[PDB]
This record gives sequence, structure tokens and C-alpha cells, in this order.
Amino acid sequence: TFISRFAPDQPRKGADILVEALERQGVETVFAYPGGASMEIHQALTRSSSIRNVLPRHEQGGVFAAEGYARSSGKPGICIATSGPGATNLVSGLADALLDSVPLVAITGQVPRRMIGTDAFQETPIVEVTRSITKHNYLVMDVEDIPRIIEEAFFLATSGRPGPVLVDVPKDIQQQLAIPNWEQAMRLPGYMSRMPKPPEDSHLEQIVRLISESKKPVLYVGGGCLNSSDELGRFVELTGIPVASTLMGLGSYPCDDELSLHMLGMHGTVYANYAVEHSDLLLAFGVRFDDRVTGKLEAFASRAKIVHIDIDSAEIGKNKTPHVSVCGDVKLALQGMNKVLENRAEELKLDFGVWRNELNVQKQKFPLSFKTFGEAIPPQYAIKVLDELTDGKAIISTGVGQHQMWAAQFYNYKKPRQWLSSGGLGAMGFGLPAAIGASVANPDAIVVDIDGDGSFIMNVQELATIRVENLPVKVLLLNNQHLGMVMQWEDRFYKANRAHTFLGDPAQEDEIFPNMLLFAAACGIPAARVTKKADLREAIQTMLDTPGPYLLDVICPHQEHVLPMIPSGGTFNDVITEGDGR
Amino acid sequence: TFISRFAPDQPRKGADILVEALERQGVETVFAYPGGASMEIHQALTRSSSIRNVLPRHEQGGVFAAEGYARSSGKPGICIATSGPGATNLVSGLADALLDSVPLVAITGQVPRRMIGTDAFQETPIVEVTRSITKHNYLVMDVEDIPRIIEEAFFLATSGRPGPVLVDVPKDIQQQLAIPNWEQAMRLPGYMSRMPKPPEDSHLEQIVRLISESKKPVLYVGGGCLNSSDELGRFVELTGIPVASTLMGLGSYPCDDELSLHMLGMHGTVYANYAVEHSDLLLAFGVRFDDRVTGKLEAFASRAKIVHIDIDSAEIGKNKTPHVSVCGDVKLALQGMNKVLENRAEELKLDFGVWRNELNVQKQKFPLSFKTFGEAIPPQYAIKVLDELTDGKAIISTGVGQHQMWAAQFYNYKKPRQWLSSGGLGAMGFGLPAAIGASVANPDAIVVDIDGDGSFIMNVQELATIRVENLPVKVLLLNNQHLGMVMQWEDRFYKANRAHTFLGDPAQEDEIFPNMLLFAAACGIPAARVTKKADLREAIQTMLDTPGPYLLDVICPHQEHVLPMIPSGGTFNDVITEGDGR
Amino acid sequence: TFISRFAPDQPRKGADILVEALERQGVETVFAYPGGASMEIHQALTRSSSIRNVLPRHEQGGVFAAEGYARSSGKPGICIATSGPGATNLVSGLADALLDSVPLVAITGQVPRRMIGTDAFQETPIVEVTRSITKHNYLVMDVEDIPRIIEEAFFLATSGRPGPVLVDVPKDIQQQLAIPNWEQAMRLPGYMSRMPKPPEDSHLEQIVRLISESKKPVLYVGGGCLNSSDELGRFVELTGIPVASTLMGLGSYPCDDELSLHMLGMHGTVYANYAVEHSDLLLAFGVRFDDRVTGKLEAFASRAKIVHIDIDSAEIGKNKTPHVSVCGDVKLALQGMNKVLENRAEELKLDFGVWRNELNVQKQKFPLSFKTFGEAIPPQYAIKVLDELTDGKAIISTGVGQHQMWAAQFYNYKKPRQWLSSGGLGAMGFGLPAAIGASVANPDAIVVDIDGDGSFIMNVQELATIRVENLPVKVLLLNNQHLGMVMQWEDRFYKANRAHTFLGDPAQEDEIFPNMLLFAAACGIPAARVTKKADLREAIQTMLDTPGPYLLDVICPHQEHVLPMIPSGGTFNDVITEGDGR
Ligand SMILES: Cc1cc2nc3c(=O)[nH]c(=O)nc-3n(C[C@H](O)[C@H](O)[C@H](O)COP(=O)(O)OP(=O)(O)OC[C@H]3O[C@@H](n4cnc5c(N)ncnc54)[C@H](O)[C@@H]3O)c2cc1C
Ligand SMILES: Cc1cc2nc3c(=O)[nH]c(=O)nc-3n(C[C@H](O)[C@H](O)[C@H](O)COP(=O)(O)OP(=O)(O)OC[C@H]3O[C@@H](n4cnc5c(N)ncnc54)[C@H](O)[C@@H]3O)c2cc1C
Ligand SMILES: Cc1cc2nc3c(=O)[nH]c(=O)nc-3n(C[C@H](O)[C@H](O)[C@H](O)COP(=O)(O)OP(=O)(O)OC[C@H]3O[C@@H](n4cnc5c(N)ncnc54)[C@H](O)[C@@H]3O)c2cc1C
Ligand SMILES: CC1=C(CCOP(=O)(O)OP(=O)(O)O)S/C(=C(\C)O)N1Cc1cnc(C)nc1N
Ligand SMILES: CC1=C(CCOP(=O)(O)OP(=O)(O)O)S/C(=C(\C)O)N1Cc1cnc(C)nc1N
Ligand SMILES: CC1=C(CCOP(=O)(O)OP(=O)(O)O)S/C(=C(\C)O)N1Cc1cnc(C)nc1N
Ligand SMILES: [Mg+2]
Ligand SMILES: [Mg+2]
Ligand SMILES: [Mg+2]
Repeated sequence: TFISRFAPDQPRKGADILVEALERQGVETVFAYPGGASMEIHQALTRSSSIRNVLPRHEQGGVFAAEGYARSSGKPGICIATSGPGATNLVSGLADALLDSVPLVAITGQVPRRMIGTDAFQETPIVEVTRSITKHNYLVMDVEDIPRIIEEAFFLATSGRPGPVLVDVPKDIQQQLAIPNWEQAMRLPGYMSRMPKPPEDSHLEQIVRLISESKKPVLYVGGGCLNSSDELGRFVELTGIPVASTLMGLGSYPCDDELSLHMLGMHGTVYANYAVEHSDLLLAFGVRFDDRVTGKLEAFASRAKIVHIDIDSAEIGKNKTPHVSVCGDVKLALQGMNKVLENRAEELKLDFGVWRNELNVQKQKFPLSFKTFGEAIPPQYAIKVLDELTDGKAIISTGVGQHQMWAAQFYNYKKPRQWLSSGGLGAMGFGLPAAIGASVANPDAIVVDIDGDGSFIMNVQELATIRVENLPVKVLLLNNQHLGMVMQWEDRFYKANRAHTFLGDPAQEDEIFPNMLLFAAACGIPAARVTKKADLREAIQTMLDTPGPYLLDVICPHQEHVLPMIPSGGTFNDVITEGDGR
Repeated sequence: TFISRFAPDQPRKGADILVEALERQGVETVFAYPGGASMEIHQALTRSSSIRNVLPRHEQGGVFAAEGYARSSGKPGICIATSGPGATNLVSGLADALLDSVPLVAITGQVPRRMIGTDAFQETPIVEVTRSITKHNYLVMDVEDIPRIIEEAFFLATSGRPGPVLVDVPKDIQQQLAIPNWEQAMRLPGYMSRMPKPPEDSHLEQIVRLISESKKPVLYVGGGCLNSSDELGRFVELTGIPVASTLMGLGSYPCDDELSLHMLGMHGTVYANYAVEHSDLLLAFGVRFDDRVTGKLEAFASRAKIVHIDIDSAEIGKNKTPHVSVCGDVKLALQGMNKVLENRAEELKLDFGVWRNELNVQKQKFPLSFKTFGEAIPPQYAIKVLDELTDGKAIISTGVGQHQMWAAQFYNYKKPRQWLSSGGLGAMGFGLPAAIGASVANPDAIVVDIDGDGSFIMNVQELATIRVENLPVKVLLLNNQHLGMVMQWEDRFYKANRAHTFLGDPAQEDEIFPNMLLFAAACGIPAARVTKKADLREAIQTMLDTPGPYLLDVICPHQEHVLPMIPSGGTFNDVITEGDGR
Repeated sequence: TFISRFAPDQPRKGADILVEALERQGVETVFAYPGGASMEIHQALTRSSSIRNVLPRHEQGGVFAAEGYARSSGKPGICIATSGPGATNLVSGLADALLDSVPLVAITGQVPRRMIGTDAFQETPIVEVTRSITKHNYLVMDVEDIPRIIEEAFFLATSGRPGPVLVDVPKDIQQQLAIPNWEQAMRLPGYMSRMPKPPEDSHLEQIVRLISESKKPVLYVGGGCLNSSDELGRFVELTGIPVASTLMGLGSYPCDDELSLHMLGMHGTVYANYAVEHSDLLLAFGVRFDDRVTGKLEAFASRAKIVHIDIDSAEIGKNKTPHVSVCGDVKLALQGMNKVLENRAEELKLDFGVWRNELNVQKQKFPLSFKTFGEAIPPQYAIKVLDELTDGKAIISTGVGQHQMWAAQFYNYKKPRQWLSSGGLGAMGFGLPAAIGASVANPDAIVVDIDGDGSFIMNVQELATIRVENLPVKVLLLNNQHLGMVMQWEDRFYKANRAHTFLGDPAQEDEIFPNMLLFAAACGIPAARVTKKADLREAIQTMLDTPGPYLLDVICPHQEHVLPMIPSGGTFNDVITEGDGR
């Protein structure tokens, strides 16, 4: 039973209705940046005693913070911006939330209804702009539609395949006095009719049947299993099938486990890719067969009977044609199959020890490796130390590039919603703001931003946000003085021809530029720099032990390469296993 | 006669064709940020010995730099980004360039043609996204269309009413070998047929006729007169008509002149607004009657016979219905009218001395003013000192807010393309990157970024760009520790109720946060802070005299208000002339 | 005070709400064709005792009948169709109503809301299809929105510049029981803010001023003056300015008048075109400067000071740049100028007798002419007889082609809304159904369809409608056994090379095919055929005197050409005055 700050018969501003509509959705935290078209909303936010506002220093930082908030909780992330320049600063975050299927609700202010289409001051058709990069969007044309639209927005953003939903609110609507109706039905008849219903026992036992008929099966786990950690692990026990996870699905099945093949794909482990290459049954649960995982589709799982389970019917038979398909929640599909496997453990032989040992050979023959040059810090080693000193219980957010891959390879995530990274869009400057949102959603948790110097500087302004909001955000900055991932492709495919990849100062080459420590000092954040591998262990320990925000500038040799690697649109027999830029 | 780096019969990469297509457009400088979808382009850029690339630390900084490059030269600004996150980081700059009619060409990398529509890695329908915020955009579907599209892009961006044009280039097109045809005709039959032709002598002498029949005329000059400085001044001599300029039209007519009414509008001078209010003839040249200038249209120039000249036919009769209209280049319209006025000076009485003295009374009665509290630095005074110490010859770029208005009020711009500011979209974080582009376009010029602490921090990362590129960018930072313009509306309309407008640290209120000096130090840029008005003159002098980049952190009392002010959608009799937040 | 068939607190079907919504708009007649998706609506129509339904035999006939109903009354025309094939059969009528600015409301049935987008049975995104060919359209997503949308539909269709408005209604919405709210406000804030307000006395007396300063003025009257017959005639008396009318503006000023220059344009009279060519003041009232009137714009009224009055701001300065422009209702503009001319008749000389006599010379030198070959009936002569025997008081609807032009040239329409013809779209098969709708709107009026054999046969099925509905529709069929207008262009520009223009039977060339008399007999309509000019007078008399429907098959020599003629994109000095296909 909800308690309002207004009488049921009392006229309220549209902005007040909007905020209460958020309160009724259980919203505790928003990321809002003020402007003329959304001042009424911010005024109403102050009148709320339940909704906290974290003020970013950039709306892109605001929406990315809403993502990190969402990714590390399961709750929808809410960001608010003003019209024009404020709204257009959300675009990258919206597209990012769409490709990674992150539940997010964005509210943008807008010019009065009378001025829409006249190219007015700070006017942008943000609905027209964001239609192709959001799950759905709205343009409120009446104050009475506010309670309904907000309900529809949160419903669409969280249910089915999660995604970003934008609600554009005119300024005059915010000012208009009205009495809200909270019991009006949602106008989504088509969407709800197409919502997948619980899986039939028909489909489920056919899959279980295929499991016993195949003796070389591989689990293909992705971001669709982020809410099925228990059911998935229970499924693995009953089957004994090795697990290959994606960039988006890390943590679903414990990376330190003996049945774990870790990440598969372009920069996935060799033994994971080998498993899929020589599998006869592929259990694709909560994935979307991205080109970064498959390469050339015709060779990907060529001899494998493919089973695909997804809550989105559009993803089924999209890139790779499956044998058996189940459209629905994989959480329920697991529960259904789990009850069958235990009640039918006798009839089913179920022993893939021979196949497991075949993979375990590859797991020892071609394992993840890195070189240690003198006293120079291996970035792979630094992340491994962070794992040990945090016991793999730290929430990790990253930017995009070489550091992103190493953070996914050399950290054993034990539970989902611990790994926050841009995979679909792969947007830089995601790391720091995402850490901000995750720290707010999880106050008592260890939050570490494993960032690259290129990505870190893009939204470096959010360091001020961290200090002001007093968030214990740790920044493990892997500094290679380059746009590493771009540099790596240059060494591999372009004769190491440097095309604007060096981030330092061409007047003083061996001086670290910029001085990231002074960035932290500018925002009153304690920081330190480590260059030698010996001091690395103590340095990271200091970062963790020191209360509040901390920046550790870890200097790494730039010639390092992310291995292994499969060139875009290739096969498993094209895997690069050795080499760098030395 | 152009000299290529390739033989006329030699097959070249599409990326090489693209770069040469830019070379044939006279492009000397681009602002490109590398990524997987645009690596071929960056490789081809290095092979060019005429095109220089300035590497930003953020694509938003890249496109804003392209704007400042364009705004301070008249040449089109070129920015290049990769697919996905790179392209979406250009959005704000594109929308900004559209609303301020700035000639700009944006080139974005894209996934191969075979992968368009599959929600691939780093894929965003940027054409679909930017259609409503660009003049025009393209999606290259063949390597043979590159020379034509690029020619059409630069033509559309610079001709008629200037604007942003985006060209999306697939990765496979960049790699495809081909022989370019540079003599293919442009496919713009409709656009060129609708292009305004030189004004008839019929329309022009009717305007001249109205000039003599009215004895209280006012010139309404805007951003359409940026290329008519000579013709406009010549026109004023022949007529003696007082000149009211817009935010976008500053510098067209010298602000220090005795016939100058300076800026009109919401934050325009009282005597400028009074002139338009009590005019009988309004000469609207190169304007678009924005709501920030007119307020309520019915009261704006209510008793004035309105003459409107614009190169865009869609702007004629859009918001305010004109009496006489001339669709075409105002530069030619002035030249046509100028030759008439001098050859017909005898018949025409032409003496508005009585009307001029009527306005000159208002010019002394209600002039621009500011208070000086103790030793606290008035932001209005600081800008006035900068004017004196630069002799009004310094290129000024600003952010958005209170500092933006004061920089437009208390600096006398003598020539156009000296005032760089976001007016239509009004996007923060514009100041610093725009100064970067302007410094590249004008190396020997004094470039000063009059920025606010809120706007400055948004794209603060571009400080690294300034140092690396060794640009003599001066940063006059007016620090009020607040989002001032938002704070001002709070003091005026919301009982001074602070709704997330304070930018400092709520743990140490009277400490300046963040320490902007350390931001500059992080990027090896010399910086200083001044608090007392006495030290202000020497401090600004030091900033100017010190070679290379410099940051001056000017501390200002936050209670200051931009005056005068007309509330949104008001009349001239609603002007606020006194008051602040004390 | 409206009287409902339902209690204010009684739940009603959505279809019943829809019909009552029409009743509250004063709708007396609809043109509906039944289908599965609109059965509920047709059931509700029978429950109404005020709304009459005319059942067409084709939905294209239905919408064209709604046009004729609208064009000959000023009231909006209402047509109803089912989903899929029914809706797509309205398309031509919708596009036709848009280009001729005809007030029309189309209601289409639709699949249930749950099935929209699944390519269901008889599903077509008719909103998506008709968006570019309607003024506005709706998709009802809730039964509660029915009273509002219908009100907005009729308001948009009739106010401002009239046009077609489509309302798509899902089947489940029609079945859903609800209690309608008739006092809900319309959601058109932007549209109403942009609605032109009454013309200022400022603009009006400037026009009156130009009238006295020019001694060779010409009135350019179009379809915008259809509701200003009295005001226009009063204006002519006060000025004495000759009147040139368009295809859409016939009847506004009496064609038989001595000040009438009749039609101008491609097939307009020579003296009308001469007037505009050598005018110094062009009073363009209620026109849109179509290419069929101007040809090459640069030569059209080259030496004339152009005054343009239109209720659509988008039409001002569209093709031809005007000197003086007044955005608003021309009816009010005339009233405003009329009161000035009479109160200021003394000061104004106002005597264009010299210019009038100059035109009157051309009016006698190059008049409308036709040849009479033996006893063969001249189509021009037949129409002239119809004029005499109906005293120019008969409502005339036509098809498209040679007969359409002759019906506009050789019939003197005394009042507006007497001339019904497709001008903008120029759609064949318009004649017969439009006559149907006009006969229903005007029962006691003489309605004659001057049709061509090609156009007549396209919607010949509506002959059944005429008989069933017992409408006194007269059909003056001008039979040339060819697609004449297409044939004429062949004789003029393609060496008389027949490219599928003959409509008869290539097995019996001099036999009239098809036998149109048997078409009439099939629908129980009395008909006759006349071939010799002598019998023509009595034959037409019989058609008029015979009660009820009648078809007169008038046989004409096909070699006749519409004269004069200006080739597409030409000038006045390119007028073809003599010649045919003999
Ligand atoms: C530099 C870089 C390199 C990369 N290289 C790799 C790589 O080597 N390997 C790799 O794996 N990724 C890599 N990626 C990331 C890659 O681009 C994609 O992000 C990733 O492959 C997609 O992971 P996913 O399909 O498993 O999860 P998602 O993209 O999140 O897809 C989730 C799918 O599961 C479905 N789903 C969601 N919820 C449910 C539910 N409750 N029940 C059932 N189904 C559900 C959804 O409909 C959707 O189809 C890289 C990214 C970057 C930036
Ligand atoms: C915080 C803030 C406050 C503001 N307050 C004010 C204010 O008080 N006063 C004010 O004036 N502005 C103010 N603005 C800016 C305002 O929003 C608009 O940017 C500005 O009013 C538009 O100026 P403009 O129409 O003259 O020039 P533009 O917006 O650049 O329009 C140019 C017009 O001239 C035409 N044109 C272009 N080239 C030619 C040519 N060669 N020949 C003929 N025609 C041409 C174009 O078609 C166009 O119609 C403010 C902005 C901000 C951010
Ligand atoms: C075979 C053929 C040949 C043709 N040849 C000719 C020809 O020779 N000569 C000719 O004239 N036409 C000819 N046409 C027709 C031509 O294509 C156009 O239909 C016609 O020229 C347009 O007439 P109009 O602009 O005057 O009226 P409309 O097309 O109906 O335009 C009405 C205009 O007046 C405005 N308006 C409407 N209501 C009001 C109001 N209350 N107050 C103020 N303004 C208002 C509207 O906004 C609009 O701009 C021909 C058509 C066909 C099929
Ligand atoms: C420059 C760059 C990358 C280099 C990032 O530099 P970093 O310094 O942050 O990372 P790293 O050296 O450890 O690899 S990665 C990349 C990919 C994978 O497309 N892009 C393109 C890119 C460009 N701009 C944004 C916002 N996001 C992006 N991913
Ligand atoms: C926060 C803010 C403003 C305050 C800017 O803070 P500043 O510190 O930079 O400027 P100031 O104190 O001197 O006034 S101005 C404004 C307007 C006029 O809409 N917005 C909204 C806004 C929000 N985000 C962006 C990118 N651009 C914007 N203009
Ligand atoms: C065939 C034809 C025409 C010939 C019509 O044949 P008619 O027999 O009806 O008319 P006519 O001989 O007296 O000239 S006119 C025309 C124009 C002006 O575009 N079209 C093209 C046309 C084709 N189809 C439709 C529905 N409408 C059209 N106007
Ligand atoms: Mg790096
Ligand atoms: Mg500030
Ligand atoms: Mg015919």
C-alpha cells in the first residue's frame, strides 16, 4: 500500500505526478542533470524523500551510471536530462543499453507542446532520433497520460528482453495541474500477446533426449542467464556438460570451476572454441550468436546439433539456423529440465568424462598465458592480483579495448551482475560512470573500474561526481599510453603503421601523458602510480584498504597483445596464439 | 590542376579515394578518432601530405572542434569517427551545427554492407539516427559513388543555408580497390532548382522606398550576415539606421560603434529591444525570429512594417508574418540596395537623427551595468579587461550559461567569425573544443575560451589535445561553483530552491571544487587562479603574454544575475532590469 | 442540445460511440462499403435514424462520392470502408482530396489491436500507407479516444486548409463496451497555435495602395475563394480589376461576366494568360501557383508586382516569390479591403478602363473557338447547349481529359461549388461517383456528369448505385472512342504515333465500343445516343426533362484538340492556337 505526499483529490503538477509515478515503481535512485526544460522535474525530485539524485558532470556519464546501476542489480536504471543538448548526450548510453539488453528508463525534458516542430530553442526530435536505438519511446501529449506511460515504460524496459525506454516530457505538461489516475490499464495489447509463455514439457524432454544421445555436448551460455545462476549450476551437476560463456554472460557459471571453459569467441580461450568446433550438441542458452563469437557462421559448430533457447523469437534462426528451439525464459527452461534430469537419472547414462578429458587436454595444452618482461608490469598479472586480493568478490566495470579483454580473462567472476562491460556497442568511457552507478546500487560492495587511459579520460569529469557523492570507487587504470586495441590491429594487419593511436605527448615520449594522478588530485581523490611488478601487490592492496575513492595508475608496456585472437570473419583454424609488437 | 598520389589508371582502396576526394575539396585539417570500422581511412590519412589530423580525446570534442574550425573561417569543418559508439558521440555536434547553420561534413565508419541490419558488433543505424538533425546524410553502397557523394556532401554543407552533412562508409567499401571518376555530375536536380537566384531590382527598390517612408527604422541583423560585413557597414553609412544584432550575428556590425544597439532579445540590451518595440520599419536581415529574441510574437515589432531577407524560403513567414520578403543571399541584396542608395542619395532625405537620439536617450538611461562587491571579481568586469588587453581582436569561444551571455555583452567584437558560441542548441562543453578548432584554422590569432566551470569540465579531456597539438589556446574560466543559468531561474521563478545546481563539494563548501588548476597541470598546461579584482588585470595579462596554452581560473560570486532579462514568452514591458540572488 | 439514443450512464459499443460521434458532427450521409472489420460500424449505422448510408459498388466510388458530396456543399464528406482491400481502394480518393484541398473524413476498419503487425488476414498498415496522402490520420488504440479523435478529425479536415483525414478503427475497439465522454478537449496545441488570425489593417491598406499605384492589375482567383463569392464580386465592383480564374476556382466570379477573363493557364484562354503576362500587379487570391498555370516560373508574371493571400503559410513563396503576402482567410482579407475601398473611393482614382479595353481587344482577337465539321457533333458545342438548356445552374462533375477542359471552357458557372473536377491529382473515374455524392447533397439540383468514355468506364459500376438510390444523375458522355488527352500529346509531340489510346474494338473500327447504352440498360437507366448535331439540342433536352437517371451517349470526332495549349514548362510566347489531328 503506497503512501502519497498528496491528497487523492488534490491537484498536482505534472512533474509531481511524474516523480510519484517513479516512487510507485520502487525507484530509489536517479541520475539527473538539470536544464530549462526539466527544471520542474528537478524541483519535484527535491520534494521526494525516497528518490535520491546523483548529479553527473555529463549526461553521458549520467546514462552510463544508470547502466552500471542496472547491470549490477537487475533493477532498471533511471537517468533524466533536459531537452536538446542534454538529450543528445544520452544517445550513446541508449544505444549501448539496447545492444546489451539492459533495463533502462530515460526521461528527457522537452519544449512546450505548442512549440514542437518549429526548430525552437534547445529543440531536438529526440523521439525521432532515438527510435532505432531504444526498445520503445514516448512523447507525452497530455498530463493525464503520465501515470500510464511511466508504467508502460518500466514494464517494457524490464519485461521480456530488457532494453532502454525513453519518455519525452514537454515543459507545459510538467507545469499543468491535474489529478492522477494510478489504476488505468496499460495500452500494450500486441506486446503482451506475443510474450512467451512457460515452456512445454514437450520441447524440454526432447532436449534432455538429445543430451543422452550426444556424448560431446557444450553449454553456450550468455547474458540471458544472468538471472539463472542457481538453475544453471544445478543443470551442470545433473549433466556434467562443460560451460562456454560469452563476454555478456560471465559469472553465470563460476569461472574458477573445473567444468568451466571460460570465454569463447574472438578473444575467447582456445579450449572453449575447440569445444564448440568439435561438439555434436550445442546448448545455446541466452545468447544471440554474435559475429564476435561465431566469425564465419558456416564453420561455427558445423558438426553440432544446435539447441537454442531465447526469450526473443527474432533471435531464433537469425544468424545460425538451429535444430531445436525453445522461445521463453531460460530460467524456467532450466527448472523444467532440472526436474526431469533428477527424476530420470537412472535411465540416462549421462557421463561425458571422455569428452571432458579431451577438452581438459586442450585446457592444459593451450592455456591462457602472458610474458613477464623484467620488472615491467604485465596487465594480465595486475588483474590476477586484484582477483586474489578481492577474493573474486569485487564488482568490475571496464572500458573498451585490450584492458577490457584481460579483465574478462584473468578475473574469475563467481556470480553474475559482477561483470559490467559494454559488449554490443562497445563504448569507451563506460567504465568510470558504470562504477559510479554500481557503487550506489551496491554500497557495501568492492567496486573497481579496470579502465584504459583512452577510455578513462573520455568521461574523466565523473571523478568529481565520485568525490561529491562520497563513493568508494576504485580505479585500476592500466596505462599503456596508447589506444591499444586499435594499435594491435595495426601490428597484425597494417604493418604496425601508427595511425593516431599514441595518447601521450609527442614532445616527451617516455613521460606518461597525461598525468592521471593530477586528475584525481583535482577532484580530491587519493592516487598513486606503480611501474615495477614488485610494488604492484602492495599498491593494489593500498587501493583496496584506503577508504573511499582511489586511483591506481598502473604502467604497462604497450607492445602487449590480447591472445588468443581470431580475425574478423574467420574460423577456428585461423586462431592466432603467439606474437606481439616487439 | 590537382596532383594525385595515384596514377589515373591505377586501382586504389576506397579509403584512398575518400581521402583524395577531401584533398580535391581543399581540406587541410580533419578531426578524426580511430576505430575498427574506420582504420582504413586513418591509414589513408597518413598517406596524405596535405591533410592534417587533430586527434581529440572524445568524438564530441572532435565534432565541436570541427565547428569552431568552421565558425572561425567560413570553411567547412570535417570530423571523422568510427561506427557505433564513435558515431553516436557526434550526435550533439551534428544537431548543434544544424540549428546554428554551420557548414560541417562528418564521416563515420560502418560495418560491411553484408552486415547492415543484423544488429552487428558496433552497429548503429547512424543515418536513421541523424536524419532529423542533419541537413542531409548518405550511406555509401558502392565504392564508385565515393567521389560523387563527397562532392555532393561538401556542396550541400556549404551552399544555400549551411548545415551538417554525414557520410556513412561501410568497411568493405574502404577496402575495395577501384579507379575513381572525378568528373561525374552531382545528383541534386531538385535542390539546385530551388536555389535562390540573385534578387531582382524590383524587390530591392521597394525596400529602399520603405526606408524613406519610415523615420524610425531598425536593423535586425543575424548569423546570415557573417559574410556581409563590408556590405552591411556600407549600407549603414548610406542609411544611418541603428543596428540590433543577435547572439549568432555578433561582429557583423562593430559593437563599439555609435550606431550599434548591440544585442537584442531575452538577454539583449534594453535600448535594442526598445528600438524594435517602437520601430515602424524592421529590416530583418539574416535572422530566423527565434523565441529567445521575440518572446511573444504578437507583441514583437507590433507597429513595425517588417522586411525579411533570408536564403531559406522556409524561414520566411515561419513565426512572424512579414510585409516584404526577399529570398536570397543578403550579401547580394545589400550590394543591390547599396548601389541604389548612393545613386539616389539626393531624392532620398534619409535622416533618422531624431529617432537615433530617441534611442541614444535609452542608451544612456538604461545601459549595461554590473556591481562590484568589495574585492570580489565581477565576471562582467573580467571580460571587459580581456577586451582591453586584446584590443577586441581575440577570437572568443564560450560554453553555455551566464558566462556565455556576459561574454557576448561585455566584449566588443569588431569583425564576424570572432564570436563562436552555441546558440540554437546551446550545448555545454562547446567552448574548449571549439577553441581548439579555431586555433588550428587561425594559428596566429589570439584564441580565448570564456568558459563556465560546468561547461568546461564536460569536455575537459580535450586539454590533452591542446598540449599535444601545441595550440596557444587561452582559457578564461569564470568559476561560480554553480550551474549559474539554472540557478538564476531558480532565484527568479522557484524561490531560490536549489535543485542540483551546486558543482562544488558539499563537504567543504568554501573550497573551490574541483581544482581546475590541477586539470591543466595534468595535461602540462600552465595555470593560475585569481580571486581579488586588483590582481585580475595582471593575471589576464600573464595568460595572454605566456606562450602556448594557459588556464586562468577566475573566481566569481555566484549570486550574480544576467541582466536584463525577459521571461520566456513575454513582451518588452516584462523586462527585468534589477536584482540578483543576495 | 443533442439527443442521444443512449443513457448518459449506459455502456455502449465503441461502434455506437463512433456513429453518435458522427451524429454530433451533424453528419447526415455516409458512403460505406461493408466488410468483416467494419461490420460493427454498419450495424450501428442501422441503429441511427439520422445518418443515411449510400452503398457504392466500389470503395473508390465511395470516396469519390464523398468528394462530390463535399465539393458541392462545403460540408465534409464521409466514407467508410473495411480493412485491407477496402482501405486500399480509398487511396486514390484520399490523394485526390489532398491535392484539391477537399474536406473529407475516411473511416477504415482494422484487425484487433492484438493482431497489428503480424501480417494478419486482410491487414494493411493503412496509416503508414496514407500518411503522405492525407492531411492527418489516426490509429485508435482505445475506445475512450473515439469521441476526441473524431472531433479532431472533423476539425482538421474542415478548418485551415481543408483536407482528407483517415481514422483507422480496430475491430475489438468497436465491440468494447464503454461510456463516452463528449466534453474532452482536443489535443491539437501546435496546430491551433499556427492557425492564421484575422488580417491586420496594416497589410490590407498596403495592397489597396498598390492597386492605385498600378494601372494594369489582374485578379488571380483560385479554389481558396470558393467561400468568398459575395466578397470577391464586391471587391471587383470597387476596383474594376479583370478576373482570371483557375480550374479549381471556377464559379467564384461569374464566367459570363464582362470583367471575366475566364480560365488562365495551360489550357486557359489567350486573353487571360496575356493579362497575367503583361500585368504590373498580380492579385493572387486563394491559389498555389501550379505548374499547369505558370509553366516556367521565371516568365510567369515577370513584370508584375505579386500579391499573394493564402491560409497556408507553406504555399507563400513556394514556387513564385511574392512582394506582399497575407497569411489568412481570403474571405476576411476581402471584407477588410472592401470596407477600405468604399470609405476611400474619393482619394483613389481607380479606373483601369484603358487596361480593360486592352484586354478586351485580345478577348475579341483571340477568343475561344471550335470548328463544326458537317453534321459531326463538336464536343464544345454540346456543352454550350447544356449551358443554355440548364441556364448555367446545373452542377457539373467531370472525368479527366479533353472533355474535362471543354466542360470548364464552354460552361459559364455562375456560382462556386457547381464545378466538381479533379485538378491536383487529375484522377479519371471521378465524374460519375462525384455526381452521385453531389446529387445526395443537393437533391433538387440539376446534376450532370460530363464524362469521357475512358473515365466513365473506370467506375461504371456506380450506375447500379444511381438506380438503387434513385438519384436524378444525368450523364453527358462525350464519346471519342479514345483516351483523347493522351492522343492529343501524341499528335503534338510524338508524330501522331498511337500508343494504346484507342478504346474501341480493333475488329470493328467504326462501331462504337463499348456500347455504353447497354451499360445503362443493365442498371435500368434510360439512355440514348446522338451522332448528328441537328438532333443534339432535342437529345440533351430529353435527358434533362426525363425524370431520374439518364445517359446521353454523344458521339464526337476524335481528331479534336483542346485549344489553346502551352507545352509543359513553357511561356506565353509558346501558346498553340491552331491545329488538330486531321
Ligand atoms: C573489444 C570487444 C571484443 C569482444 N569479443 C568478444 C569475444 O571474444 N567473445 C564473446 O563472447 N563476446 C565478445 N564481445 C562482445 C560481443 O560483441 C557481444 O557483446 C557478445 O558476444 C554477446 O553476448 P551474448 O549474446 O551472450 O549476450 P547478450 O548480447 O546480452 O544477448 C542476450 C540474449 O539472451 C536473450 N535473453 C535475455 N534474457 C533472457 C531470458 N531471461 N531467458 C531467455 N533468453 C534471454 C536475449 O533475447 C538475447 O538474445 C566483444 C566486445 C568487445 C567490445
Ligand atoms: C542561454 C542562451 C540565451 C540566448 N538568448 C538570446 C538573446 O537574448 N538574443 C539573441 O539574439 N539570441 C539568444 N540566444 C540564441 C538564440 O537561441 C538563437 O541562436 C539566435 O536567436 C538565432 O540567431 P539568428 O537567427 O540571428 O542566426 P541564425 O540562427 O544562424 O539564423 C541564420 C538565418 O539567416 C539565414 N541565412 C544564412 N545565411 C544567409 C545568407 N548568406 N543570406 C541570407 N540569409 C542567410 C538562414 O537561412 C537563417 O534563417 C540565446 C542562446 C542561449 C544558449
Ligand atoms: C488535364 C488537366 C489540365 C489542367 N490544366 C489547368 C489549366 O490550364 N489552368 C488551371 O488553372 N488549372 C489546370 N489544371 C488543374 C491544376 O493542376 C490545379 O488543380 C490548379 O491549377 C490549382 O488550382 P488552385 O491553386 O487555384 O486551387 P487549389 O489547388 O484548390 O489551391 C487552393 C489554395 O488556396 C488556399 N486556400 C484555401 N482556402 C483558403 C481560404 N479560405 N483563404 C485563403 N486561402 C485559402 C489553399 O491553401 C491553397 O493554397 C489542370 C488539371 C488537369 C487534370
Ligand atoms: C579507440 C578504440 C579502442 C582503444 C581504447 O583505448 P584504451 O586505452 O582505453 O584501451 P586499451 O589501450 O587497453 O586497449 S578500442 C575500440 C574498439 C574495440 O572499437 N575503439 C573505438 C572506439 C572509439 N570511441 C568510442 C567511444 N568507443 C570505441 N570502442
Ligand atoms: C546546466 C545548464 C547551464 C549551466 C551551465 O553551467 P556553467 O557553469 O558552465 O555556466 P554558468 O554558471 O556561467 O551559467 S546552462 C543551460 C541552459 C541555458 O539550457 N543548461 C542545460 C544544459 C545541460 N547540458 C548541456 C550539454 N547543455 C545545456 N545547455
Ligand atoms: C488516360 C488519361 C487521359 C485520357 C482520358 O480518356 P477520356 O476518354 O476519359 O477523356 P478524353 O478522351 O475526353 O480526353 S487523361 C490523363 C491525364 C490528363 O493524365 N490520363 C492518365 C490517367 C490514367 N489513369 C487515371 C485513373 N487517371 C488519369 N488522369
Ligand atoms: Mg590505452
Ligand atoms: Mg558555473
Ligand atoms: Mg475518350
